[PDB]
Amino acid sequence: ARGPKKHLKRVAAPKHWMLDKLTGVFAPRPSTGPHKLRECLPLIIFLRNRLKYALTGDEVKKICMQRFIKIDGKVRTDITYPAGFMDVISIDKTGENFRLIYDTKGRFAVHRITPEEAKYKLCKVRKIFVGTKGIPHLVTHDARTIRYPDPLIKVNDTIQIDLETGKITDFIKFDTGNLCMVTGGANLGRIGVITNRERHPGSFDVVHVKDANGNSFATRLSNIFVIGKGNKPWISLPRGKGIRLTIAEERDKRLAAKQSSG
Amino acid sequence: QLIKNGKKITAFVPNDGCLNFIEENDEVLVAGFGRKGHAVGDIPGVRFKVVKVANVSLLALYKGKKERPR
Amino acid sequence: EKTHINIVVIGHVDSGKSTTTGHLIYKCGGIDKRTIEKFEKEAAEMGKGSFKYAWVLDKLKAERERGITIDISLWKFETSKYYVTIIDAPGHRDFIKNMITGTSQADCAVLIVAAGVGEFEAGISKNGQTREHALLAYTLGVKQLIVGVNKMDSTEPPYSQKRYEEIVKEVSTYIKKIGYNPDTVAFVPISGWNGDNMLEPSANMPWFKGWKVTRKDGNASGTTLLEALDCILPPTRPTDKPLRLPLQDVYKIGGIGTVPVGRVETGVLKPGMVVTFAPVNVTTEVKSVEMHHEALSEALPGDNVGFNVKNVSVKDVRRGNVAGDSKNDPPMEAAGFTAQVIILNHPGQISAGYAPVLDCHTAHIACKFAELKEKIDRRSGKKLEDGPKFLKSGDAAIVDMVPGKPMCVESFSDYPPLGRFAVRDMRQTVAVGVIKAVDKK
Amino acid sequence: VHGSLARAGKVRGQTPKVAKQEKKKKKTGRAKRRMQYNRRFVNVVPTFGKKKGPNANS
Amino acid sequence: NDTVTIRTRKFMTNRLLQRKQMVIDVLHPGKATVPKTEIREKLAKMYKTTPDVIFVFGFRTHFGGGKTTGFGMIYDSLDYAKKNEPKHRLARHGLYEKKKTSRKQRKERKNRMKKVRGTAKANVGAGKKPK
Amino acid sequence: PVARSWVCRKTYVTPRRPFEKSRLDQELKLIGEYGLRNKREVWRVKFTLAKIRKAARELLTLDEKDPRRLFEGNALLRRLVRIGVLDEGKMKLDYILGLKIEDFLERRLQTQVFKLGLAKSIHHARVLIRQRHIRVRKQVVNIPSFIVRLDSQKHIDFSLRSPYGGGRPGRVKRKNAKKGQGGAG
RNA sequence: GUCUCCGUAGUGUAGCGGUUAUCACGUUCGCCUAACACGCGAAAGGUCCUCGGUUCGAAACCGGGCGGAAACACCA
RNA sequence: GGUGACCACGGGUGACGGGGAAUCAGGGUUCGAUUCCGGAGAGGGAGCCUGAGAAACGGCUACCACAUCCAAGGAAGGCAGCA
RNA sequence: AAUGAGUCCACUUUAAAUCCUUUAACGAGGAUCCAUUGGAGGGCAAGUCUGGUGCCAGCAGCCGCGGUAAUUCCAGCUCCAA
Ligand SMILES: [Mg+2]
Ligand SMILES: [Mg+2]
Ligand SMILES: [Mg+2]
Ligand SMILES: [Mg+2]
Ligand SMILES: [Mg+2]
Ligand SMILES: [Mg+2]
Ligand SMILES: [Mg+2]
Repeated sequence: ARGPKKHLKRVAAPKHWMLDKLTGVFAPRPSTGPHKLRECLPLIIFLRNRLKYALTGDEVKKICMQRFIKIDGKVRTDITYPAGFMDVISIDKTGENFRLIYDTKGRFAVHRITPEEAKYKLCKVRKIFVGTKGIPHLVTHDARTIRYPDPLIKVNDTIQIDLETGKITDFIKFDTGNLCMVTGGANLGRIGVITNRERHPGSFDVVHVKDANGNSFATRLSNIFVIGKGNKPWISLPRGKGIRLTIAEERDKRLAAKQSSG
Repeated sequence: QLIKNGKKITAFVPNDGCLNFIEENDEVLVAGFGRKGHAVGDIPGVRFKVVKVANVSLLALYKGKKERPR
Repeated sequence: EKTHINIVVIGHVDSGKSTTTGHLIYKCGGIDKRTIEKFEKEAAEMGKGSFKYAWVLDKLKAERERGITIDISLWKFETSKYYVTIIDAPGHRDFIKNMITGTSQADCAVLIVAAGVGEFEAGISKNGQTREHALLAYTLGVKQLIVGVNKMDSTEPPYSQKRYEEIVKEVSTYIKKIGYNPDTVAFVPISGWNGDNMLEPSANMPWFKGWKVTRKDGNASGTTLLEALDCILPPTRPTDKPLRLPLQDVYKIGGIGTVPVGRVETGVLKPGMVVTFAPVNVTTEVKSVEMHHEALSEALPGDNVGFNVKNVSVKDVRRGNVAGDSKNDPPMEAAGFTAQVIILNHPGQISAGYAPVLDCHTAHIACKFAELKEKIDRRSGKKLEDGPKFLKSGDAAIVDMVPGKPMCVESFSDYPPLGRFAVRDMRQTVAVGVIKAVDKK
Repeated sequence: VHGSLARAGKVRGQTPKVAKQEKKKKKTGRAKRRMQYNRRFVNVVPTFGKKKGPNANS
Repeated sequence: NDTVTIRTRKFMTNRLLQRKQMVIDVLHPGKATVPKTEIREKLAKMYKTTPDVIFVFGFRTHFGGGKTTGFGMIYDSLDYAKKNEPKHRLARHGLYEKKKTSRKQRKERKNRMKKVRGTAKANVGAGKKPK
Repeated sequence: PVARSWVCRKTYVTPRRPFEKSRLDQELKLIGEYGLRNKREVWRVKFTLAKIRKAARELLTLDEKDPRRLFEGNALLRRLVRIGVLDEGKMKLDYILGLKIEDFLERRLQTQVFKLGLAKSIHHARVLIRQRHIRVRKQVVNIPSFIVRLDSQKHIDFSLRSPYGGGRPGRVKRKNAKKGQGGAG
């Protein structure tokens, strides 16, 4: 190509978007933003396929342009704005708030939250550097950068960013024994406790995490988001508590649900 | 003589009275004669057979299902 | 809206046939002065400057270098009343087959004889072609025509009375003999090479006071060619009759493919239904239709149009084929046909097995007389006797013939523009007649 | 050429032309399968013949 | 009319488009597919509204007759219905007119107007002559 | 470019060698007994049984207690008992290999209506199903090869619009009635 | 469409305005063999591509049309 | 100096590469121009302006090959886009 | 007695249509509203039937058939395969 691409084929779209095949040839193609397009949920499919508030891209465009969609405390009129991980979606006209969190199957779930919980938001710091006049800076997992953080905050820690101010209220150090969530790879969406961290210089650090039920897995360091102090989460966990259960104990859960409902 | 590449071949005319449907300067379609460039049966050195003549099938002309283009 | 009329031009070799129509097309505004001067300069080198107006119709380079018309050709122009097109004739003993195609695709005609001494006498004679042309016009269906005498400028004295009268009376009595009405036909004196008496009355000759013409529809008075042709009879249109269309030619136009060209006789042709060509028996959807490089939504009868057809090649459809709608009755190949004929002149007797060439509309096919049924009196269709054994000139008979080559014909009782035919041999029209009964394959 | 093509189509020319008999239509599909199953699976013959074929020319 | 029944399901309301939308199924045991007009006022009686804000479409009938299923859309106000609803459904109810030329002709006019530069009267006269 | 799918597969496999008496006779016997149209719709059920047997053999090659083997074995046995070709108590991968295409052909709707007695013969059953007279639960089925599950076994019944359940007699019946009233006053 | 040439048994062609023949043949029949092979002798085979004209008469002299073999153009 | 019988280098390809497709005991043998990813090209080469991004061709310049109009002074082209 | 394949009203579909699914009214007794394509020596399921031809025409993937009594050509009838 002679320049950047601005189309996204329907079948080449990310799997977790859960887009079918027969509805179209193209995919939303999210605009550039705080999150990469591989792990973002554009508002068009969030409001058309996850909530069914809209039947068409035109209807979700009307909803967006009427300025009801507030993301992270700011109104976004972009139809294809990349929402991403744990950005608070706020609709004040219908009076509910959403937190965008992966489920046990590594897909963004429709997670409803109270306004007082929605007022804050967790972020994973991605780099800490000192800039001119000796001013410390902090770049989170979003594109959000802030000045003058707590000097105790190190790389790949978690910070509590209260909305409408953007400042830090609290933070969780990346330490052994802290509740985390996997934000990439096969274990995407699994909640557990940091148990071990082996570090390979010149390469990727591998962290071993054990969940509540005792199923211990591992993942790369860059795919980890600390979400709680020790074991109590600082956010509202979705249904299933991020406990991935295999198909063997999923099928009988389905059968028990059918028996109870029938 | 084939239209492409001008090569001259000999092609069998495969039924009882299908030679009379063939006159000079006809445009015939020729296919292989059965075994991949090898002669078949008692016909020496003949590896092709006529399927159509003047864009009408020899089978159609033999069964009388349609007529020569008069 | 405005009605379209086809006018053909018949005459002799070097009779001003193309010169006067070049003047006419320039003066009415078909071409421009720059183009006609370009024709003059092109004629200047090889000295055929007398035919710089003839080259408007003589589009062929062989036509230009030989000074004679080989094939018929078409032009369009708009008069003050309606829309007309014009076809030239070759005007030669050899190209009778070429000119009869144009005269067949005709609603009306004009006949040209040079007024000079030494040309009119050869023009109207046994070897003359004016007789043949006027005969074949009525034979093929030219109901009304006009006559314009040309090149009286070369007469001595130029533009005279008695020279005009001695020839208009001769042609009037000849067309009275053949069937035409001298009262109906208008007589126009024109000086072609000088370009006189087309738009305004030329004051060099005041002895001509204008013609008065009478006809069953009405009466008219004329002083110029335009005034003559602005009062012609509008022919009827067999729109209700199913589509029939002889094909004057077939072209391979770059970018659009095979376009047959012919004059719509019966029915209305519009892009959007399948048609069938009779002699070749091919079925094809029409893609577009067009007259004079201008698109038409419908092709009314009497329209000389080129129509574009799909998924066929130029070799499949040739000259003389007739097309018709497949949804209506499709025209198709005829094994034989019965005709009421009138033999005109033949040095010998006509018997069974005689194979002259029958020229019907656009097709020109040799037909072999299968047998003779009966002889017919010249008038009233009177039965004379059964099973003739020989035929002579000035006699009428019922003859059944089969064309050697495949040919589609129509009975005159059904398709009058297709039932007319002529018979040609030894460069004279041996027989003329119509078709009565046709069998189908 | 040796000149032996003139005999082309000789026998197909000399063959006398006998017309096809006009006969009743044959059932097709499931009915045909039913008929030919009934003919050769449900029938009893007391005659000898050592299981003679279906197109026996008796 | 004697035996025709509307049933609603997957009912929900969204203030974002100021409407209530659902998927409906109507049972016509021995009759053809019930006309959208008839569903309109029948559902209007069902929801105590008027049969001019009611919007239904997508009615496909199950094999063997009987049930047919479509998507029902009702608004709080006709101005909102005019505002956020497709023009083809508005034209189906007659509230919108699509009296306009062909796409081919529109492209022809655009390309011809490209040939005329700047000049207002010639740019507007570009499509006047070749109709 | 296009938004089609073109995901398709054949449902049958032709036999390896044609013109063998044993196979021809056995296939014709099944066709005649089950009222099948052609050899293709017995090759189809043969192919389905072949796929089932191949999956079962592949699962049996896996080690016992292997979770993939357990999960897919229970799923396959559940589907087999749902279609009813297998007994509910015979929940073993071994018993899948003991199945025959007669078990699958017996579960067709065409055979099911004949066994229930809604038709006087298997061919009468096939034509009755094709002419929209038989319904399952509430949906009418005009497919003879409709595999009948055990729960849908009891709900097979005449169609309500057919001239065997509700009213509305046939076109020839109504023509005969109008001829009767036109001939006899 | 125009122009140039050719068209006699089935192929190879003699031929005269007053006779279209043969030849290598091709075919058939006798001629020897179970079948052949070789070999001997006879017959058929023509609207002279077709149609007409000139002539007392034409295949041939001419006018066409047809088919084949060459060329030139022909763009609603 | 560097590379080569562990096949360099050269040549051929009826070679765009891959995900994949056919066949099907197991192992394999053929096919993948073709809707997804990546590359290349816009008649053949070549050189550029603009712009963040082009050696762009539904941008320009030149040559070659085809080819349109012309009042013969000039002018205008690029369907391996949809038809 | 039962149905469609067709005609065909309306609904439905759809940007607008079309098609499908609904549903009126016609619509089957050679139900002529007509199933074909290849074969019948063997391989390989199916005829030592009848009539022509007579090493000719032709068939035949391979063995092979045909020279006057052809299970193999050309046809009729009858069978076989899908
Ligand atoms: Mg290549
Ligand atoms: Mg590829
Ligand atoms: Mg690509
Ligand atoms: Mg490029
Ligand atoms: Mg820019
Ligand atoms: Mg370039
Ligand atoms: Mg036989």
